[PDB]
Parts: sequence; C-alpha cells; structure tokens
Amino acid sequence: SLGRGRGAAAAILSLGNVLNYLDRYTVAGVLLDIQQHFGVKDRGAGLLQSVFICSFMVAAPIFGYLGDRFNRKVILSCGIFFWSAVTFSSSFIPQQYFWLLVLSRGLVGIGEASYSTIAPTIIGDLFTKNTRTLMLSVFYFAIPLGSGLGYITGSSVKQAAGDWHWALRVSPVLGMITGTLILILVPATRTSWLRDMKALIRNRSYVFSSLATSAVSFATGALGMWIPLYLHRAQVVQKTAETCNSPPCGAKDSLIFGAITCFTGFLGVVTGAGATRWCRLKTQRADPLVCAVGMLGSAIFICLIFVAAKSSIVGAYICIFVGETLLFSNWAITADILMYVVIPTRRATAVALQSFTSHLLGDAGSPYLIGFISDLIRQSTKDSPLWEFLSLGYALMLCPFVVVLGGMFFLATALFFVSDRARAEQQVNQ
Ligand SMILES: CCCCCCCCCCc1ccc(-c2noc(CCCN)n2)cc1
Repeated sequence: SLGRGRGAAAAILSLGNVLNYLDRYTVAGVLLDIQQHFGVKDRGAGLLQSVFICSFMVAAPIFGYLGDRFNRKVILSCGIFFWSAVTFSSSFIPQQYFWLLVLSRGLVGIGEASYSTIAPTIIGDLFTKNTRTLMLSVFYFAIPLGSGLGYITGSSVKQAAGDWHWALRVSPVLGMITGTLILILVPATRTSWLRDMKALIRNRSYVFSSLATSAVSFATGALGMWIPLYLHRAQVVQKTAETCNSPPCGAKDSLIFGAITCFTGFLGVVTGAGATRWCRLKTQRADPLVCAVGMLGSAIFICLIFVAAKSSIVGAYICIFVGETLLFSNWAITADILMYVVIPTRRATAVALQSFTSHLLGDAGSPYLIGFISDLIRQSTKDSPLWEFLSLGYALMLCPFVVVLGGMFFLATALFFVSDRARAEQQVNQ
C-alpha cells in the first residue's frame, strides 16, 4: 500500500546489517594491538571470537522464539541499542582486567544474534515474490561488504587516532542513530520437534551437507580471524633482514585484506552461480559436484599461500583472492541443496538445525583451536619473531585439511543427492 516507507525500512535494515558485521569484525581487524597491550598470548586471542560465536549460537533460537511470539520492532531496537552500549563500554576496560572484554564480547554476540534472527522475518514479510527476493538479496549483500568495512574502519581509526581504543569508539554512535531510525520509520509487524529430529537423522545427504557447511565454517572462521596477524608476522620476519628499516605497519595489510574480501564475496557467488548454471545441463547432481571442485581448489590455494608467503607477499594476496573466491562459491548452492532435499513442512526447522550444527563444529572453537595449537608449538621451541611466523603458519596449516574433508563430504552427498531428491519429490504432492 505504501512504497516509500517499505523502501526506507529496507534501507535502514541493510544499514543495520552493515553496522552489525562491521562491529563483528572490527576486533578481528585490530587484534594485534589488543594482544600487545593486554599482554596475552594466542589462546585468549582465539578465546575472544570463540566466546562470541558460542554466545551467538546459544542465543539465536531463543531470540527467534521471542520474535515470533512477541513484537519484533521493539525487540530489534532493544538489541541494537544493547550491543551498541556494550561495544561503547568495552573500550573503557582497563588493562589489568581481561575477562571484562570477553563478557563484553558475549553480550555483543547476544545482541547481534537477536538482530540477525529477527530482521529477515520482517524484511520478507513486508514484500512478496520477486520484490521480496530482490530485497533479501540486497539485505544479504551486507555480509561481504560489512566484513570489509569492519576491517577498513578498524585499521583506519587505529592509524588516525594512534590508539586502538578508538576502534570501538566510532561505531556506537551510528548504532544509536540506527536504533532511532529503525524505531521511527519501520512499520510494526516449533511443532513436533521429536518427529523432525527422527526424520532428519535419517537424511544422509542432509547430514553430509551439514558436515560440509561445518567444514566451510571452520575454514572461514579460522582464516578471517587469524590471517591479518599471520600476514603481519610474515612481514616483520621478512623485514628482519631485507632493509632493516622498512615499515612493517599493520595499517597496510588489513585494508588490503578487507578490500579483497569485499571483492571475493560477490565474485565467488557470481562464479558459483555461473558454474552451476553451466553444469546443470550435463548432469543432475551438478551442484554438489561444483561445490566439491570449489572446495578442492580452495584447499589447493590455501595450501600454497602458507608456502608462498615466506618469500613474496603479492603471491599470498592473489592466492587468498582465489582461495576465498572458490570457498564462497558454494554459499547459495548449499541453501539450494537444502531447499531441494528437505520436505517443505519441516523446511524452516531443518534450516535452523543446520545453523546450530554449523556453529558447533565450525567456528565455535576453531580460532581457539588454532591459538591452542600455535601456543603448543611455541612452548616446544624458542621464542623469536621467526618462530612466531613458523608457529602460526604450522598452526594454520590445519584449514586445508578440514577443507579436504568438506570436499569429500560434498562428494558423498553428491552420490545420494539424486535418490534423496527423488524421495522428496515422491513424498510431496502425494
Ligand atoms: C572473512 C569474511 C567472512 C564473511 C562470511 C561470514 C558468514 C556468516 C553467516 C553465514 C551465511 C552466509 C551466506 C548466506 C547466503 N548467501 O546467499 C544466500 C541465498 C541467496 C539466493 N539467491 N544465503 C547465509 C548465511
């Protein structure tokens, strides 16, 4: 009935999503200064993101529940105000205390989980059909954009202000403004869990696809959480004796990584769509096959980046470009597979299930696992920047391995995709 209001609501929701991801990844951008100032080792650095993801995983379903039974717009505004306040207050934590930052991360994760679980429901309720899917697409466009802007803002504010605290002191004002706008312009708005559990435990292609998504989450969490620090360590190790005065400044690598991520999000989605469209003419199980090929390519390039980074950095940058492109090529394809195999009646429930699983074996403790392994290698050898480099590299060498199992699981679901799709088709429509 009204177009301007719906358009403004979509715009403010998309801006809120951008802000959400920016606040999510600013800490990953600025972790080096935090680690240096607080005097902690890689264990706590991983623990930050691990606690964030754990809080998000725990708090998503209850927030969704409160969303469908109670009012959504007020809950959305309360959540954005909550994580904005916690983010602003986190910058004032003194050096002598560390667990304060971790609990602040947990509260921020709670707020972001509320926002992420709530907003798609209203953004899809407002519109319908082609308009709805276009609006959902422009909504989800915020992820590769949001992560990149988070890296960019963290690095830029660190470089300009000269102290890392201000990295958390530029976003909350935008958060409060976005809360006021979402309150002003936006118009106001399970069953048989046991049976769905029992039915879905027997869907083998569903299980294999969920495991593949878990492996992808593991890889992307570890990479997007640890790569800038590894690059900085490599740069300083090269600078040990290449010039003896070359700037090892960290404000030149995080920006490049952020811009690269913004590019590869869209690039990988586009190339995955093109590849699946091309390959659907040959066979019927082309989607898991192209997912598996993308996983194999990503594993290959993630293998050679950790070797190329020893000598040349531009080689590492192009390798990571190709790696994240081929890694993100399967985003929409996984959801398409899930849409195709699962019966409509439990469909939504199934989706939620996958999220839970993808947040348990994926990025729940993956950054902490990498930190733990790097620390274990550290204590067994000497302490030196060169050994910092090799220890972090050896710890991070675990990602292509799990990517290889992800590709194998996509092959496994490829074998049974046709049979499961046929069974789903026969069951529906009677
Ligand atoms: C280092 C930067 C890492 C940045 C990635 C962080 C991922 C966290 C959230 C997980 C996630 C991702 C993508 C999608 C999705 N994309 O498209 C569609 C359907 C479109 C139909 N035409 N669904 C859903 C959920």
